[PDB]
Amino acid sequence: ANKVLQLIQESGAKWVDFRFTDTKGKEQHVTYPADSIDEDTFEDGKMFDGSSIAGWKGIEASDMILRPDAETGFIDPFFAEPTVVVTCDVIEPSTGQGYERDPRSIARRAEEYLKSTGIGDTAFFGPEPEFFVFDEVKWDIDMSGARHTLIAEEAAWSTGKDYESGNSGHRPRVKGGYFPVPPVDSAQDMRAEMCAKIEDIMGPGRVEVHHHEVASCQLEIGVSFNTLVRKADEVQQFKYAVWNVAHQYAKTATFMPKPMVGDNGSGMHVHMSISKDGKNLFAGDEYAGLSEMALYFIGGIIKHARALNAITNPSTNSYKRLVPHFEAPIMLAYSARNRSASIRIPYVSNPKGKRIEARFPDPMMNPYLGFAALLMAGIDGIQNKIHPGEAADKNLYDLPPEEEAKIPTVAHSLDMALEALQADHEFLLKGGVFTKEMLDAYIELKTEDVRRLNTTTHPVEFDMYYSL
Amino acid sequence: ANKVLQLIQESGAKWVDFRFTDTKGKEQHVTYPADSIDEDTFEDGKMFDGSSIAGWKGIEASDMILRPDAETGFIDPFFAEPTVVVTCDVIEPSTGQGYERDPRSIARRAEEYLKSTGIGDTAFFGPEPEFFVFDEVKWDIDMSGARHTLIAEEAAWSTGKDYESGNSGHRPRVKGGYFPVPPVDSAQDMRAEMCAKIEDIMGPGRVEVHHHEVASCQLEIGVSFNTLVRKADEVQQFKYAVWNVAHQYAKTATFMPKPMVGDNGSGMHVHMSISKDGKNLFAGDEYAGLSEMALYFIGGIIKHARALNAITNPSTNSYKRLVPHFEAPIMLAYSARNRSASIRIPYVSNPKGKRIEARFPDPMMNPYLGFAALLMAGIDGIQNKIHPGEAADKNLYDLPPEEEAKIPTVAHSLDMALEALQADHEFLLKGGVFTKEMLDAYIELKTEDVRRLNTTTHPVEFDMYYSL
Amino acid sequence: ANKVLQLIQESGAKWVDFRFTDTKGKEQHVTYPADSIDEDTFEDGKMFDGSSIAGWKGIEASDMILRPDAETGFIDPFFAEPTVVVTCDVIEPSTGQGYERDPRSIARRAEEYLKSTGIGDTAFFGPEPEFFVFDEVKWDIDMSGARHTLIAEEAAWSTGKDYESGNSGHRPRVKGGYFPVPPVDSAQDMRAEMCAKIEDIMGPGRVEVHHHEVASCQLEIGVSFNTLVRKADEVQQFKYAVWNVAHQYAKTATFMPKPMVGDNGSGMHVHMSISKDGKNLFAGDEYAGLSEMALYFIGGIIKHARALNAITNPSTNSYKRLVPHFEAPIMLAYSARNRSASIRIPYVSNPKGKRIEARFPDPMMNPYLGFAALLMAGIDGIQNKIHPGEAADKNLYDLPPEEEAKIPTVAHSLDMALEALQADHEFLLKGGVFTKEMLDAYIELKTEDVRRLNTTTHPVEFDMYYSL
Ligand SMILES: [Mg+2]
Ligand SMILES: [Mg+2]
Ligand SMILES: [Mg+2]
Ligand SMILES: [Mg+2]
Repeated sequence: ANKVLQLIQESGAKWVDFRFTDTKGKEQHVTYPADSIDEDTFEDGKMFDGSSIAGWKGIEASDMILRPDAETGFIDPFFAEPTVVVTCDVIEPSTGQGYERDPRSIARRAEEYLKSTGIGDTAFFGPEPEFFVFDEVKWDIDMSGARHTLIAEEAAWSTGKDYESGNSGHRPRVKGGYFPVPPVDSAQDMRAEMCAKIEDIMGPGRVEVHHHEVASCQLEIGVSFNTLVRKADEVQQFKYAVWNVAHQYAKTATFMPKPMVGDNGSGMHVHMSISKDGKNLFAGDEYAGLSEMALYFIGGIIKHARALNAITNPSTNSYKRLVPHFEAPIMLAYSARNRSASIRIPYVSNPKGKRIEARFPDPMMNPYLGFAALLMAGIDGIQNKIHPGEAADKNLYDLPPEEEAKIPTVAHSLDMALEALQADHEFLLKGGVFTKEMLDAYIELKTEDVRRLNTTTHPVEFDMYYSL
Repeated sequence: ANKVLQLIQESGAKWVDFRFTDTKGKEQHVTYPADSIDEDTFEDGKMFDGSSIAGWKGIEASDMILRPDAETGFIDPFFAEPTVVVTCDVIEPSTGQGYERDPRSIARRAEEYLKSTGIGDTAFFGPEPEFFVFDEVKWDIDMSGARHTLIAEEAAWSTGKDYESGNSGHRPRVKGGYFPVPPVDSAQDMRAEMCAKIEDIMGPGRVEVHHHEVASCQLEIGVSFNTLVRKADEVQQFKYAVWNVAHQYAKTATFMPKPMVGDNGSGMHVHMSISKDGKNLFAGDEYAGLSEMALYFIGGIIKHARALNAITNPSTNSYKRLVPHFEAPIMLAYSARNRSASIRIPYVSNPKGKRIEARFPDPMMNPYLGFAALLMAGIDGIQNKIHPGEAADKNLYDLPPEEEAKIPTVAHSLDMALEALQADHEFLLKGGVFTKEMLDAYIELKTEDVRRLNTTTHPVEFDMYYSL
Repeated sequence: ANKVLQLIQESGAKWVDFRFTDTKGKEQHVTYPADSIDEDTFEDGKMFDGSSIAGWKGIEASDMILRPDAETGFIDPFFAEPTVVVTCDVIEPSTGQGYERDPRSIARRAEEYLKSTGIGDTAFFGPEPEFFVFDEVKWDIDMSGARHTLIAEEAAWSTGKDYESGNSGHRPRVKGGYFPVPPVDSAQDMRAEMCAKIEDIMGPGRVEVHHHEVASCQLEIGVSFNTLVRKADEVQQFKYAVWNVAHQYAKTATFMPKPMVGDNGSGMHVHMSISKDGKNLFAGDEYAGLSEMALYFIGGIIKHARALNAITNPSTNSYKRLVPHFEAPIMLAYSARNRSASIRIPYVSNPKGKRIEARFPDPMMNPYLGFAALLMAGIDGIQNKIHPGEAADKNLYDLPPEEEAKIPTVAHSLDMALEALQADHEFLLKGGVFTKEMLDAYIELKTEDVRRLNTTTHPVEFDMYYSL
């Protein structure tokens, strides 16, 4: 590979880390010496067993090392070691979505199923994943019970706790960590290092902004928008960076939504634009400078949202975030200037950008699978000229004139989201981007997560039911 | 020795560590000054007493310092010190096996026997030994009772445990921990160091891959295939490297199978090939690119498997791995695409280097004895044109269509495996590779292991029987 | 029931504790009001569910309350509560062994089959169950490992231990503690109370002797022989008494064999006699006052012993006691004055008390199932005139003629015993005493015990295999 192989030469690296992504959206890695890696290897690939997506088949799939980009020197590890975050998973014959389905290939499929539709040359995604960093996190589940504890200095409740260096008393109050200065912020240099590591990985520029999110211990770093299968890869790399930098500060990072109860959850707003021969088609004048194309994109999403939630909100925990609150994207509507609207139109102040922002996804979403599903739903909108309705700007979450009551909402539970997907999977199967078998599997696999939650008695049930 | 003696000169080493292997397969060492090491030493050798090898009278035996491939530089000890990882153990009257039997000699024989039978000039072995690394391990047995505890940060059950740097929460789930990214992985750097040490010992290349195995705390490093004897020497060196690198990380490594219950045990798959005049004899068109030769090799293994188990699975603990879980390759048959198959045929993109994999051996095998046993049984197959029967491509396990009931299995216990060996030792005695006296000794010595287990009450015998 | 119902009247008891035994030989109980209990109850019985074994379509089975030999006025509980130590379990269709098979019924069956063959009117059992009493006992099995710890002041390894009232220094040495006087022997007083409670339960006399057994903390109380079924009921009652009296000393009792390794295990010798017209059939002038009948009884037992072991030694732990040692009745032969002999002929002085003693059974034996199986095997001997061979009181294992290898031994493992039973169940099936279905179930149930042991890594495996 021009990128990879040359990088190997320049780095004098002895080790090459093949990284791919599982159905649940967890990056995985296997490490090879540089000696085995040739240009032909990008074609031929390196083969391996299937133990996460598949089973029974005794599957001996191949890791077709993908080449352009994602050729990043492993910033954290000691020995010079580039990564190939680009490892599409191919069956032995039919060079295709390996195991049940390789997300990256599903996303590649969707890449083609946009030019093929002749709607657009490229699609651009700009996710805003939120994370929490804690000092330490502990949990256990037995017959004895279930228990989980968050530990952090910056935690709102840490006033009154004893510390080695002493307690500064300077910490964010609940919900009140929106940008206060460093005495209380107690991050900054960490975020900076995170940013520096990102730049090592993806490239120069790319990192837009770093700020403290509302909840105690909650941070946001902004990464530039990119095409799918690029941005998707970069999401995984972002996660990696923040995890490891935190670890170097003896702290732990989690992209889970609502880890903390009674403060803000972590959400992954997804900015979206479509381009054709380098013109953003979302530009127009229909709503606040939106093309009918964009309006159709919207509203396809609204139609298929509940089903989309399985993919965009694929964790039981996601629905802890999706509760009746303001700044909670629960209500399926669109408005540039309304919170609680599931969709927002960010003020581009210039027709060039014209993104649309979907606030309902959380970082638990498999980037590949998630971005793809949004597109499929989006284009179903355009194809079937699905009207997004009229933009509700006036009321976030307030009185019911029957209307807001009548307004559709996002899914209440993963259970429900999976039932939704069962009903409405057609748009995905378009272009053969999503095979039914994959969807079947996915749903069953995710159901085990649901099973866990539903089976395991919750501490709160003691509170409600113990003495009845 | 051109290698050794020259290395001594080049290293400016003051000491040479002579290493051999005991019956039980544990490398042993004695250290002599380099001044004592001349060319004549290689012929004459150095004298020493008899322990473990069951010497017992006629005690003074000799260490024929051999020449290993780049006789390891210290790679761990203080002074610069070469080790001659190879030191064939030679009897006072004559030259060959000492006391009951030197494994290395047994392996030297059988190298010859292949050529003697004229079926091939060279035999190729490529083991995949799995190991665990724990932070710490404790056990004790008294009259009071019998107790063992595994301690590790990366252990899946360590969520909720207290640590100095504080609990990261980032650790493998049970059976998960197949290739997650480093926050969870933890052992990247350590595996890398292990690899580096291996290369110090066995020189460049030689290291195929490093990944995290399924079980929490379980790691795999891939080492290149080699001839019998050489590969056996390299197995010992691999074990040594991983042990010591772990020790430098203040951790402990064990090659025992199933130390941890209810997650994967550690197994040593053995890739095997026969070559004659530098051509892969296993390549053909009989089954999935297999020569009749290979098919016959397979048959013999299958026939003698239970007896083979005494050598390939020579620990009571081995049989904790070899269980009805369809994961455990207990069923004696062959297929490229079947997990339950004791023997698997790996997909080779090119017919050169066609091999067969025996998944049933575990790292407790004394590689010398055992590479040997595989060959002897293999060639008995070829010699008697033993047909392996049909390949079980269809089904690993179903609602028992009888069939699976009728399917042959490996052995249930070391006890049984030793009984098996007693009955079926003939193939081994061919070539005089294995003396009866050696087998008789082996059996008795390993019986003491069985005695221990069967004599000592086990904690579970309290679970089941205490209140009865 | 004359006795039960009257007892209820006399006691002014408000409660009746209906007790039966499971396949595994553990007393079970349900407690019902005395108002619920009429004469009709003894005919009709009370219904209950089956989760114990033989999960059916549904297990509506009936507890035929069975007026015992002295239904116990009870002794431990506060409110006066008679127990009907007997409750045969009866199937709704018909009235026989419910579920797989009620042991008590199976035992009654064997009582009848004796008379059916006309060999004898009555069969007599006198078991000598040995137990340990410890101050406290702990164990746990996790992924972390396996542990178990025995704790007692009297334990021989407590010589150096710290005590509240201060260490006396006066305790049994290992194996010593065969009848030292009370300063060392902690159990006078406790054994006495145990005896007193037994008399409460089984009425006056009945208790023959109380002494300290060899091993530290090991005690023996002697209870008079009785008929099959009666004695099996009394076994259960004896266990109950000693358990609960110990609990009143804040201590714990276990009838498990070999709880403590490297001192004596706990064994249940079964003295056996047959009568017809109130005349001892065993008395004669064959050998040490034995009738040919008795000699034939012996033969059958010896013939079927390995299969008998499934019943007489039904715990994996049993084989910790049945280990090649002196004082360990592993050898299948008979003598008056020779140990090592599985069967012994006790010195009666006056015949009519002529018995045979089988020393190989342990207290894990289901008394009902055990007594039964011994009879069936015994009478198969008589029926087929199976010759016991020569009495081996010549010499112990002191002289191995190498024919000692050929000398038959009891089973080495529960696993083996179950394989034995599979092969040799015919004697049991005679008279329809034992259903095939019951035996088939039994075998499978006990296999789970074997599975446990074989699956769970033992502390000692760490000792042997960890650092290899
Ligand atoms: Mg934000
Ligand atoms: Mg935002
Ligand atoms: Mg006794
Ligand atoms: Mg006795």
